[PDB]
Amino acid sequence: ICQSTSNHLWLLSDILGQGATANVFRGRHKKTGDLYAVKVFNNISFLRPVDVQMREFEVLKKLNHKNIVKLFAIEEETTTRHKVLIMEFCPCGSLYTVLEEPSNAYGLPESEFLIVLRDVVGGMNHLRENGIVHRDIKPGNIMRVIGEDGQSVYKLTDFGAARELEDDGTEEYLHPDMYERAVLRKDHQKKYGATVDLWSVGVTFYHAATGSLPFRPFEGPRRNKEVMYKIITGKPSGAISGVQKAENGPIDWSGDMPLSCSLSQGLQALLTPVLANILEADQEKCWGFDQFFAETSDVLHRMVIHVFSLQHMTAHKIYIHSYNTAAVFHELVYKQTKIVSSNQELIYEGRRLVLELGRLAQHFPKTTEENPIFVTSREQLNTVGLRYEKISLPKIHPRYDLDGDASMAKAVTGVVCYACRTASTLLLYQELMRKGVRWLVELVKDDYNETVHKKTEVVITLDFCIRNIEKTVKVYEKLMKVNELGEISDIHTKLLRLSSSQGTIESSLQDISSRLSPGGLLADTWAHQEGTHPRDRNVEKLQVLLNCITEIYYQFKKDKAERRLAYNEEQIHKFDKQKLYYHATKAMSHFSEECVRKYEAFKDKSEEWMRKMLHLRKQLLSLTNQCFDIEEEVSKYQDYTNELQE
Amino acid sequence: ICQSTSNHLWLLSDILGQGATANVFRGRHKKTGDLYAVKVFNNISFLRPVDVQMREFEVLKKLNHKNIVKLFAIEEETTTRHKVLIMEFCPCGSLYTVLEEPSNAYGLPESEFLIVLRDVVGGMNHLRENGIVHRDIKPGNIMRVIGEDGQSVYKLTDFGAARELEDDGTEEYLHPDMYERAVLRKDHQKKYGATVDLWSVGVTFYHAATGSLPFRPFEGPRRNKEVMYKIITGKPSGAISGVQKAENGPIDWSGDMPLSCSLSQGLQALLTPVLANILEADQEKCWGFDQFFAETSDVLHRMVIHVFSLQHMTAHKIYIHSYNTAAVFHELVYKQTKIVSSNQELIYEGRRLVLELGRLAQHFPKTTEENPIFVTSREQLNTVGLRYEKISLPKIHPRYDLDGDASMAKAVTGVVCYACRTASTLLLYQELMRKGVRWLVELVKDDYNETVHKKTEVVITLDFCIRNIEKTVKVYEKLMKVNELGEISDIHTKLLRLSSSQGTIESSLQDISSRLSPGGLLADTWAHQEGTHPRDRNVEKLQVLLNCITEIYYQFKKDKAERRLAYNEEQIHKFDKQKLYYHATKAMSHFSEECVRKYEAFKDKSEEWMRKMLHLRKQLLSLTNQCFDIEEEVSKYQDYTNELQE
Ligand SMILES: O=C(NCCCNc1nc(Nc2cccc(NC(=O)N3CCCC3)c2)ncc1I)c1cccs1
Ligand SMILES: O=C(NCCCNc1nc(Nc2cccc(NC(=O)N3CCCC3)c2)ncc1I)c1cccs1
Repeated sequence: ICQSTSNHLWLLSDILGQGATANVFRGRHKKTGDLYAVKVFNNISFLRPVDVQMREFEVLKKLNHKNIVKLFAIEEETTTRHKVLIMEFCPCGSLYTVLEEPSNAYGLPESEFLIVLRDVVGGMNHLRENGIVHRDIKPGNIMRVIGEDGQSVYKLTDFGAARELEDDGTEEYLHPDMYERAVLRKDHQKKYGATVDLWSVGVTFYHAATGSLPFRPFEGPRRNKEVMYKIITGKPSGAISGVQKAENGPIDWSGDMPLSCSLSQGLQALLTPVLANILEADQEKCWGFDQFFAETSDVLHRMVIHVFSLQHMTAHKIYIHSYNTAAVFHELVYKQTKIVSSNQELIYEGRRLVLELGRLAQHFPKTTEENPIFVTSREQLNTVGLRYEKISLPKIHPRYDLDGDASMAKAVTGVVCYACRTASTLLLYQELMRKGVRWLVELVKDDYNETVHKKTEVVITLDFCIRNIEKTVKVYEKLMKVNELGEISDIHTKLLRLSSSQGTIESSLQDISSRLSPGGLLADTWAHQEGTHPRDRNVEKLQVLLNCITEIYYQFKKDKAERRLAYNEEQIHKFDKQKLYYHATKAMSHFSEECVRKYEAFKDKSEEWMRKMLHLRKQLLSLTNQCFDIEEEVSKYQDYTNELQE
Repeated sequence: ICQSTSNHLWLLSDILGQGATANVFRGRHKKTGDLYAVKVFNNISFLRPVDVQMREFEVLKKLNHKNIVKLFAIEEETTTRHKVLIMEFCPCGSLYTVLEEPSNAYGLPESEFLIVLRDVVGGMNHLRENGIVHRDIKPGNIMRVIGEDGQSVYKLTDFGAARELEDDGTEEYLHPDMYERAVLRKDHQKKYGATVDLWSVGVTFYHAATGSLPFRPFEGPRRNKEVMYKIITGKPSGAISGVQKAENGPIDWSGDMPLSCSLSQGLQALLTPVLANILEADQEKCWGFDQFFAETSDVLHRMVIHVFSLQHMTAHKIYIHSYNTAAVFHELVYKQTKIVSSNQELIYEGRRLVLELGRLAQHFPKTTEENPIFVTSREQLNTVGLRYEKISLPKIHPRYDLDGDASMAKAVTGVVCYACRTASTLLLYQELMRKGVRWLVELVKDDYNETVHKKTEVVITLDFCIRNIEKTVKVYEKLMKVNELGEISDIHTKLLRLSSSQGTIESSLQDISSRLSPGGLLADTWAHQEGTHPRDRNVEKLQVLLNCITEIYYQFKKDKAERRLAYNEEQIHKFDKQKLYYHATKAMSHFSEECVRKYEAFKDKSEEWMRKMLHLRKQLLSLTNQCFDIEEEVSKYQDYTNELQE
């Protein structure tokens, strides 16, 4: 069973999109065999001239742009005559298809979210500048295409079909108040048009960022309308999300992102205010489109520099502009870590880092997330570590229900996947911790060696001075025998008084030099015993279990679609259900007993090591300052005044 | 290409109804081959439980009633699974299909309109009493079925599908003001629900009564919305229809029916007020449903008595209740004809008619429209005749356009058909006029004969009286010779004075008896020379021409559906177009020069005859009263006093 045109051909079985106004099928150009999406209008929309066809064709083909699905043609069906739209086929699906993946159950990965933001905002931009104001922007109509470079590109669709065929040929039979409802309708094209798009886009962005809707009531929005109404109409400015727990009561109120959202703190700091200003239900303080575009563009233009706070054990993505100086950079690092500029000490690839007070970000060293700018303070702070949400497995209902079981397996797969991500991140913090510690130790040893250089550099001076006055006085009171003998003796005595202090400094320096050996207390051997290693393979164990669970889930999706099963298929379904329970339970057990425990052990020992290290650092600095004071003092007696002679 | 269930089977080619939510096909029960209409839902409406199915099934099958299309089943499609509705097939089509006939271009025939009213109101009644309030009632969903007795029965459909799938899964993405539009929506279930139905029904009734919408703007309602809005929202109480002529400007205002509407004056008098109260746009004065039902039921329960005003030459349908007396009857006849009760003189089947002051309408004589109660006054009135609308042929545009030509032929066929109806009615008025005149003459002759009977009855009395006093006096003055001789002579003289008057009356009676012969002025020979006769066959000539025109019109409909033609087919189309011009022109020419002219001639001569007849009638009455006075006078001298004797 197939339909066709003069150029294209498609099967009815191969549906892609479904709407009570038109259908989307995947068909081919029969001259080339190329895949295209065809929009066959569900009849009705005819006995209408072909010049509206050509004008709308010209204005829709003018919409030839990235982030917008390309329109190829408007053709007639062979037998049924009704019009079809030849447009670009997006094989990967839409944004909704992506968000339905359990790996994205708690929001998209950060890079992908940046991609989504960029492409959607671009599409809106090109749409508004061409006269078209979108009304409904949702993940359902945000298509996805894999670019030549590998990374995805999102395209807006379903915008030209602004056909008003709803109402309730009832035009010449409706009460004047239905016309008044139509008046209440046409008051949206005033200013309630280019700003509602902002609302829907805000909701879409929250859904993509967190993996869940911003405003949730009982069990679902459509499943409980009357409360949803007040939830939406009630929220004040600054608010982001309002969630209703329990089976009734009020709500919970947040102007921040959910804990389960893994978007970096910086991007989140850039994303919260725009969402708050975009989800407002009045005039002025709802943000006009232009400023929203300037804002989003501002965010999307910034480059990212990865830094790692080694005192809090926390990773950071700083969103700096491509022209901003190092000052604002330090202010951002402070803003996320609460360590102020002059306290910030930086390390890159085993060596120190110093930023000129006006160095641009273009010329900054290139950092991945596994090779960042390690940062530390000079004072004593507390370790913070990863802040995730302790999500627990959903109760796997002992029953038999294909739909419910499919949904259940979806939820479980999502949770276990989140556990996998969290485990990986914990391992990352651990590894970066080890690397940064090794580097920091080997970087303190440098300051030690330099200090010793300075010290001996002054000790040869003391030596030559004392030796010199000894010589000169010896030859003086040998040649002239008598004399002043009691005058220079004080210079000698105070030089010795300096040499003693030098000895003390030598001793203490020896002490710290012993503590930076192996064996001693300030070695990095706790980092080899505590925590989890790559060779432990915990992440890939969780990955195996997650693979089993995922397979079972896909299977339950397939079973759900089949509506009901054969005898054996049913028994297999049950078996695999309990098997899924065991897999998930084992995975979570291994995540808690093996991945988190040792993580926190490593963490605590890292804090207790950080204290000692910082302490010894301060001691070293003190001794260095002492050496400098000695050098300052000895620089006097190099040239002194002798008595005037006749 | 066919779809099927376990019990039914249908073709996609065999469509009946089309809607962007579900489709109606004509299919069969494959066990019996019986025709049924199947409503295959246009997908979308699924992944929804089967208990809503069974409950809605139970509440929709509870709607088993006449004037409502029967619901037979709810079944699954074989392959596509989606639900279909097995319901009664109405082969004749809907009310819209009926109104699209050119014969009903200017409103339905009266009996059929009464049928429509009855059935629609009944359907609404059974619907409201069962919880369902219809929102959209239009000719499009008022199906038609031919009953066993031959006359049509109308059934309401499309009421259970109150599915709210319009809005613009955009629930969790809409701005709060769209929800506020939904609030502006759910304020219709308050009282704006059981009263909007009344509006739509009013519009439907006007459309069925007149053959055109009550509120028309430029070229069309949907073709000009912004004006239609003010046309509807502007009309005051009492108004019925507002039509906008020209290409702009204000409007025309009517609280009455169009001239082209052939609904009888009585039914119209019963129909205008209900429509006015049903097309109001506010609260109290919009009529609650109960009083509307009582009103419509009141109208539908009345019987019809056909009377024919012979002085105005106008037919009338009196809508009397089946229990009302003759008094209210006379008041209705007066109300339509402006002749008051005591002036009304009635004739049935060649004889007089007298109604007791409290005679019920059940026992009234049975009258068709070709055998009515002829009515007349005693005073002198003017003939009115048929009041139709002089509709002219639309300009047949010299061009080539299948759609426009089809529409044109439709209009032309409508006009010519109206001309046919009008011609037939004129012939009817003429024939009833002839019959009633013949009867009235032969009914005056009766009064003449009766008058003569009375007259001679008194003349034998005068004769015997005069003869008697002659005898008695003769024998008196023979036997006694002398005497009083001068006393009785005055009685004799006055008796003779009466006999003279008797002679005069005899003479005048002779005169009127000559005027009721053939030859004389008051014979019915003008009615044989003037006007048009059945043997003239003018109606069937118009019918032949109309047949040609109708054939051409159907052909143009078929050609329109084919979108474009072959060479020869095109040339034939043109030929037949001009042929249609000639047919229509000839028909209208024959209607004017032959049917209307002679009609008005007959009419005028009928007036001029009515004057003379009424005059002679008054003369006859006067002479009768004279005869009665004479009888009263002579009744004295039958017994008189003689002198007292010793
Ligand atoms: O525009 C619409 N729909 C947008 C998508 C349908 N059309 C297109 N589909 C594809 N490829 C594709 C591949 C795999 C899966 C899918 N389907 C989805 O991802 N879905 C289904 C709805 C929710 C998410 C699509 N390419 C281009 C287009 I254009 C409309 C639907 C109904 C009226 S308009
Ligand atoms: O209910 C609907 N439609 C009402 C009618 C369609 N359904 C039925 N049709 C028939 N027989 C029949 C025979 C000849 C012609 C027609 N068609 C018409 O007369 N039309 C087309 C629309 C305007 C007037 C129907 N019997 C029973 C039914 I149920 C709906 C349409 C779309 C969604 S619901």
